Amino acid sequence: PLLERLKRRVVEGRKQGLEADLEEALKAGHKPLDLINGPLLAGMKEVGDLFGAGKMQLPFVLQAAEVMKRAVAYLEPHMEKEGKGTLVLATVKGDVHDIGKNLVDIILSNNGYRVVNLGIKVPIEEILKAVEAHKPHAVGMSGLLVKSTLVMKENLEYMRDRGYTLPVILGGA
Amino acid sequence: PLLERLKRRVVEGRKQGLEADLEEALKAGHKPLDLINGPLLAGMKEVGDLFGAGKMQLPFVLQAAEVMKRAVAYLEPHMEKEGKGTLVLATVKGDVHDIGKNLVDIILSNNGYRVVNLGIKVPIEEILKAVEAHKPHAVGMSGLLVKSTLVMKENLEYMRDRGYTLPVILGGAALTRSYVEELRAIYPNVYYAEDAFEGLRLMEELTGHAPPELTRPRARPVGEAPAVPRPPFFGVRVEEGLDLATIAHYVNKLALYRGQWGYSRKGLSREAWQALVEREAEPVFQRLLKEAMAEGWLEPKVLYGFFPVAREGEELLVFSPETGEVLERFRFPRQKGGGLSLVDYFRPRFAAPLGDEADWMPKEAFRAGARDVLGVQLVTMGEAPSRKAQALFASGAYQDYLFVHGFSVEMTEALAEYWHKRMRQMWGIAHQDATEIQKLFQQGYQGARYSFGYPACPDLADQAKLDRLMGFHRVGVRLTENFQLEPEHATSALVVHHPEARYFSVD
Amino acid sequence: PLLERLKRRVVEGRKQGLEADLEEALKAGHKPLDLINGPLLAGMKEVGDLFGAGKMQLPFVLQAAEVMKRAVAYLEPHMEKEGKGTLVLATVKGDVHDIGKNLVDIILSNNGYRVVNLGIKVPIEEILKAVEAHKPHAVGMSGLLVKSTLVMKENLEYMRDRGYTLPVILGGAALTRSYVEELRAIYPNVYYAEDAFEGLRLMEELTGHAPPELTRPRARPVGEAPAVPRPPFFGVRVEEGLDLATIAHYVNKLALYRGQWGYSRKGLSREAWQALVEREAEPVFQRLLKEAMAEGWLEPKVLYGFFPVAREGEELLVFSPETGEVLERFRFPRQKGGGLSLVDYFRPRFAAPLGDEADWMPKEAFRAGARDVLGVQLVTMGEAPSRKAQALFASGAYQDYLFVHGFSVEMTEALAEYWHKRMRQMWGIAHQDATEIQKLFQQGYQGARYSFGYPACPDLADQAKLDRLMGFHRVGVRLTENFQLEPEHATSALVVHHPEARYFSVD
Amino acid sequence: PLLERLKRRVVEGRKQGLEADLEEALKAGHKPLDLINGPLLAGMKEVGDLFGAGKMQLPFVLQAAEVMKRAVAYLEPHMEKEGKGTLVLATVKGDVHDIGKNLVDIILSNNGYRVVNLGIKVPIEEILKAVEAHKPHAVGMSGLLVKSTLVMKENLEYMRDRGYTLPVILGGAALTRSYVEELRAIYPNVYYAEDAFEGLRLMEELTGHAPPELTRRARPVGEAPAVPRPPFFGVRVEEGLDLATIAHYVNKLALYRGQWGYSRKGLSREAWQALVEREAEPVFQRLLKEAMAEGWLEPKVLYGFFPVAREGEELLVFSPETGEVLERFRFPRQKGGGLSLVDYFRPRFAAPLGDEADWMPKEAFRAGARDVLGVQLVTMGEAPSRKAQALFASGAYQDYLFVHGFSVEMTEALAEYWHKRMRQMWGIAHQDATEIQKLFQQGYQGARYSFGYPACPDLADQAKLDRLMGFHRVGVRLTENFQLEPEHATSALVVHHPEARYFSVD
Ligand code: B12
Ligand code: B12
Ligand code: B12
Repeated sequence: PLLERLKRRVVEGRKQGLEADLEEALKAGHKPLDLINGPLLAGMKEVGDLFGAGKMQLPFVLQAAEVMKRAVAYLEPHMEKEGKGTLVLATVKGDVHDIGKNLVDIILSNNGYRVVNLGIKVPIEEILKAVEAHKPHAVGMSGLLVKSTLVMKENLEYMRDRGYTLPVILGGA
Repeated sequence: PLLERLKRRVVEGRKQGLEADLEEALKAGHKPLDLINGPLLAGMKEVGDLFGAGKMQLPFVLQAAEVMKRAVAYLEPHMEKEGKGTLVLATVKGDVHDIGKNLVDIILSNNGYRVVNLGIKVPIEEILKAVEAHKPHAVGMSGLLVKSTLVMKENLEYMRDRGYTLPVILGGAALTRSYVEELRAIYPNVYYAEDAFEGLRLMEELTGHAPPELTRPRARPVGEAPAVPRPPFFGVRVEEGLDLATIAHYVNKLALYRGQWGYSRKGLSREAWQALVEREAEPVFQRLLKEAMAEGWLEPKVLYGFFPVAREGEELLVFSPETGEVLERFRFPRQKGGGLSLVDYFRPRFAAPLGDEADWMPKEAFRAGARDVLGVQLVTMGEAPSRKAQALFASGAYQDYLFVHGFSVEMTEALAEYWHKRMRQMWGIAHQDATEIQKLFQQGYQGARYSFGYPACPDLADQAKLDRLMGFHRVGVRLTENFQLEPEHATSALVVHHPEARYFSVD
Repeated sequence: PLLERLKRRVVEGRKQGLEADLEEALKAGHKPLDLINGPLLAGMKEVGDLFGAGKMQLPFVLQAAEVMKRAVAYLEPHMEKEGKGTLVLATVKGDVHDIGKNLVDIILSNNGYRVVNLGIKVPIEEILKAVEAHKPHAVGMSGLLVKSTLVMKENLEYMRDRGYTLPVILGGAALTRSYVEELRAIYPNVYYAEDAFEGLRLMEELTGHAPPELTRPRARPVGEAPAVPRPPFFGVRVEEGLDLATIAHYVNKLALYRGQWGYSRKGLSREAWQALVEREAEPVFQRLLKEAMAEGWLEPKVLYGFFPVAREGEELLVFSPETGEVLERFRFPRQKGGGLSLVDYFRPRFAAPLGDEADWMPKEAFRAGARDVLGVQLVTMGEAPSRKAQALFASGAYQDYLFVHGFSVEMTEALAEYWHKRMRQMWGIAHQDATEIQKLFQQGYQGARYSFGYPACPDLADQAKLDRLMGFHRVGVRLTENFQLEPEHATSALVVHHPEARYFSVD
Repeated sequence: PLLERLKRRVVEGRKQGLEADLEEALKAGHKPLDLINGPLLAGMKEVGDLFGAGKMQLPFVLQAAEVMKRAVAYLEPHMEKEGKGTLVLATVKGDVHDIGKNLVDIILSNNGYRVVNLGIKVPIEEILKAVEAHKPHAVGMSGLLVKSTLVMKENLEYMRDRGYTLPVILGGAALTRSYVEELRAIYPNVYYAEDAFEGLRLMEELTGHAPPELTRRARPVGEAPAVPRPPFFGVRVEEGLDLATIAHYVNKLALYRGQWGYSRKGLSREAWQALVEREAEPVFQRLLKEAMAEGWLEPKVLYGFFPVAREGEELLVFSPETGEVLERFRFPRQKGGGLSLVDYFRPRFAAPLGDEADWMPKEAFRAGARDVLGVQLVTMGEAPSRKAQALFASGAYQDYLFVHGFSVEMTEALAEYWHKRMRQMWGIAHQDATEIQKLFQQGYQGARYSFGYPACPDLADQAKLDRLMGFHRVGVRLTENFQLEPEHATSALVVHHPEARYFSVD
């Protein structure tokens, strides 16, 4: 069917002829939010399984995310929308390095979570203002250097002192 | 490397960025004929393997040939010319049909053989003058109709009488394998070719690039009809000024996509076929209608009418509406052991009238004994599509050459079908027509149309009798000496009202 | 393990190190019969599956059988035996041809059936004595020519008259499937075998090791010739002392590699075939030439000549050069509905001479009315290659048996071809010969040679008329009761000068 | 084709009909070097992949190398010749052990590298003379014992002091990965090799044919029942030993799995039993028939008993004749005052348990000796070492493997057999095992402690044992790293105490 074909276009990373197949499938009788959480997300889920096992390489994972991002862009006019949960994601104060943080943003966003990317050199005052506004499931913090981890610690001390109990996912080189 | 990329460009059919990649390969130190007989020809051989196995469809084969033809055109200034061998290729005397011949030309030329295309209506005098000049490995001859095969025979008799022993590759719609084997009597070195790729294999074997393989009643008895239906008039009138959009609704989309364009339906689902039609087949059909309407390269005409007729034994007489005298007589063939004939759908001469037909049957004809009414139509799409197609083939758009041909042909058939509907309405026998367009192709209507040449009425020289009645000049149609219609995109038919009339084979 | 290694040795055909691996397996505690009916026969059955599917070629099948035969020879002193079933196998009375029969023997024996090979020229008296002694599951009979099938019929009539009901597997070159089905009239339990592997499957079903399946308008008229060419002499002379190197240039390498040795070409490229020839086919051909020259197991002889002839109606008369009296007449068959015959290539009796042939035609013959010249050749390679092959088969070199047979056969054909060239030169009709050796096999020369038995002149009893003219003893050749040439590697031909003469089929 | 057939002959290990197939390929057109660098080396690399994945066992790997070695020998007359690179390979100064080094030689040589095998007891002066001559890609050094690793360190100190920087691949039984990483201090370009195939991968990376990867706790011991009395005091020879009787004590798993590399695990018990019957057992049966008839095992034993005592942490050994203390052994104790070997010995001047004063040597007992220690040295002579070097030289690499491991496990079997015999003599064989299989589980009274093992690990105490026993008397010699020469020889201290079993200080 066309359901298996939309899953295929994610896993292979085939953009050219996608907008034709999306326009066709609504007519087959599935809604915009339907196809997103169905074959496409399994295709993405499948690409996650493949990369986990070392059978797909990282340039094709991001080629899959390009297809998913382009699918959601085509289906956004039809929708008047509310993902699986939110991550407020920032690089720490005194750090300019944004490849790891932005890689998280790509994977989470194209797996149906909401990512509020706050950029670089973000102090904890700004991060917790975002947590109040959005009310996410977790906070993310990216560093580079070991002095960036020391800022992350001061930020956890700040967060407990204010009385946040929300999960803090830390990552960094 | 870039060697594998030039092979890839042929097999995928990618023209955009070709002339960059050719220019890069020459500076990298590769000679013109090096690339030509190297990766490019390897690409065109792979496409032949794929088409042989049914993994590439014919529109992409001709898309590959476009790339190869465009490569050779770019490398011709650098080269100072001389292929693998030569075919002198012609359509026979009294024949105008050039799609098969030109399909051979495309495949052989882009597989590195030389093709000397001599055109249409080519006599054997002209063909053998070319054989003297070029000294080819083989001579090729394309027909259409069975009278074109009888010319091919006379040509082999001519060629043996002159003392040619060179291989003669024959191909054609009407030409069969069985018949070419019986022609080995006259000229032993004669080979049949079912398609262009059979023609390529023959040319491979004949030039030594292959191992020799190819080279070595109890039925329903006649019923009286309900009534003699009354025509709008008697005699024959012209009709131009027909909407191409109305005719396009009668196109047999499978006969066009599978039959003519070679888009394979077999091997995949009906949702998989439906998706191919939406993506590939339908938008090409939609583009060529917009074009043919705006550019004016289909010119639909119709010549049509009705006549007082009768059966007298095995002959169908045709009476003049004005004089009542017998104009033509058709002796149609009957099936084995009594069996069915077309004359069996017509009332006998001086038959006691079924209804009130003496009220309206032409006075003179009815006194002469005419008791039934026969419909006749010629349709045509003009010389224009033939011209448009020769333009594309000449410029080297071989894909579009294919598409535009088949479109024109199936649009011509669609007009015969549309006008049949219209011939029923006029006659007043369109009470029982199909609700869908799809069920008109299975004869979902009263009576039927019998074109001359088909088994029921197969003598093509009866088309001269039909022109004497109708006047084919009146829509720019001409008969050749092999009784083909000129232009090629035209089809005559006898329109029968009798409800029991359906198609049958004498052979 | 070593069990898988003994299976491997059969399928790959590795005899070097076999007797070590057999000795190791028995001391490991494996009995002789355990090995025979086990790891080995599994190997030989896999090779049968592979050959059935076209993944192993016939020179490696017989290389497998060499290993199996050598294994059983090593294990026979230890054993005191007893196969799966017995075939009594013979070549028929009045036939000397033993490659097919011996190929059956090799395949069946190395697949665990017992074969009682009775040799050549075996009458049914002798065959049925063997059936009484051994009490086999089936009788086998091999022929060559169509007169050998007529003996097989008389043998089935003999066998039913005696009251044998045992299955009779018939095979042969001339024997067809259609004919063996008509023989089920006489003897219902008769089966055709296209190859040895069909013979194995029959023997499987008949011994219960298999699911029963097998067991249940146009012509060209011939014109007068340009002139009557003059022969070097009239009558027949011998020629010995022919270079085998010169003859080897006329060998049809495909007919040898594909046709005889069973090296498959099809399904691979022409560069892939060319590489196989270089590695496998060509060095074997090169070895057997060096051998046949040094060891002297081809003895090329030729008996050849020319005669004053005429057509008188449908009979080709042959006049004596010395007396002028009619020696033989040949009534040759004509194609259906008065088509072509061989007599049509010969001038009529008392025909007014084309040129100045009365200057040189034998005085007596020409007064008697002879007006044309017929050439005749017999070639032979002697009893020697038949002897050499029987040696190899007996010693168990089944691969070399295959190679040496086909070599001898295709070298015999090459001599007929070489000598035809030489027969043209002598006659003075070699102006128009081929530039390549490859185009002599396409009849690239004036006239043609018609061997008796082929469709044009198929009566094999006319070979006795040819021996009365030529004297076949003069190159050690004899006719049997079924009109076969002894030795088997010999071929007669009628050599025609007329330029319009090419090959045709009455059937 | 014949190209795929020459590859097949390597991977299956089929030498019979090889020289026919080589002669056919070259007269067909192929060049010797072309065949060397192609189908043959492709074969040997596939066998390396298989062994890497655990699908081909070590006796067939060396059967593949036999074919490759025999191919190159046949094509050497045709060639007028330069491997992929060179390893200069030696066993260290004061070491005679050459099975590991020669196993490296076989694998590397038959994978198209050049190996300059310098033999045994090779000093660094000699090794670096070879490095100057040949200019190799790497230097290899094989040891056995931990004293051989200490020489390897001094060699790296020598090599850096001279200013060599080229890679040093170290391997050895006693050598560990952890130690070679600490040696990168002295000589940074030093790599450990667990097996020959690790040695091949290093040589691949170092010659550029691979991506840089590798290259970047008590119980109390109580008093004994009694002091058992020995047949005599002092040390005697025994040479009249049946090889058939010793063969009953061979640890067939240690031989088949441990030495020959026939893997058991991942198959059934009936599948292993069938492999033993077909492959392992008839080789064991062949080499016994050979070793008996050809005489290439010469079993000797030096054995005896001594008056001893504990004096604190020292085990004194008294003279049977003079009573004076000849040797003292300070054995190590487990962490935080756990077990020592001295704890199996009665204290000096201990009040006798039974009537040992009746028979203990008068002088020794007055000097205070109160317990009896047994001692044995076994050996199979220089003969098996010679037989193995013959096979390796001839190129029978499979038989080289088999004959080595046989000799080694037959040497251990003799230590075990003679232990049984040492119990009987002593009169402590009431409680022996009914099967031979349960003697490997220590199914007997007391235990034997070989020097070098954790309990008693100072190998320089083997010189104290030679001063007592006289190793020359069975043709055995100590080297400067305290190795027994010949290599197929093993000393043990034979303890009577029933509570004595094996323990680790580390
Ligand atoms: C569509 C079609 C038409 C079109 C004609 C368009 C055209 N001429 O291409 C239309 C609808 C207009 C039509 C009309 C008629 N038709 Co019409 N037509 C067909 C149809 C259904 C398919 C034609 C087609 O497109 N073939 C594909 C082309 C490309 O194939 P091809 O030309 O044979 O070429 C291939 C091979 O033969 C080979 N080849 C050809 N020549 C050569 C030469 C060489 C050297 C080599 C190597 C290879 C080679 O190469 C090609 C493949 O690569 C056929 C059925 C059939 N063919 O079996 C009937 C058929 C040809 N028509 C027939 C007839 C009866 C008629 C009419 C006489 C109707 C009437 N007026 O009474 C007319 C004739 C046309 C005319 N102009 O006079 C008959 C002929 C009967 C006979 N001879 O006795 C056929 C055979 C139908 C039948 N089943 O009996 N028709
Ligand atoms: C090469 C050949 C020759 C060789 C003969 C040597 C030989 N026989 O091996 C040569 C070049 C010398 C030659 C000469 C002639 N030829 Co010639 N020749 C051929 C050819 C091309 C191939 C024969 C061949 O060797 N096949 C391979 C062998 C192994 O096949 P086989 O014998 O049939 O056996 C197979 C099966 O039948 C089966 N089988 C056979 N017997 C049995 C029995 C049992 C129980 C079982 C289970 C299976 C079995 O096993 C084999 C496969 O595994 C054939 C064409 C053909 N066969 O279609 C003509 C053919 C046999 N030739 C023929 C003739 C005319 C001639 C001559 C008479 C020419 C002349 N003198 O005028 C002579 C005959 C020779 C003679 N001594 O009299 C004719 C016979 C026609 C007829 N009888 O009327 C044939 C059929 C050609 C034709 N198409 O008409 N020929
Ligand atoms: C067999 C053996 C014996 C033999 C030793 C002599 C021999 N092999 O001929 C016998 C049965 C005689 C015995 C006795 C002894 N042994 Co012991 N024995 C072993 C045993 C059980 C197995 C070793 C083996 O089979 N090696 C076979 C060869 C092929 O392996 P290898 O030398 O390791 O080589 C491999 C790799 O290291 C690599 N490699 C080696 N060198 C190099 C170099 C390079 C450049 C490369 C790339 C690779 C490389 O290649 C090989 C694989 O391909 C070990 C246990 C162990 N290893 O865990 C103890 C062991 C060697 N024994 C040891 C000792 C104590 C002794 C004795 C001193 C006992 C005594 N007398 O008191 C004697 C000494 C023998 C003598 N001649 O001096 C100790 C050493 C302790 C120490 N150094 O402090 C060990 C480690 C036992 C232990 N677990 O503690 N034993």
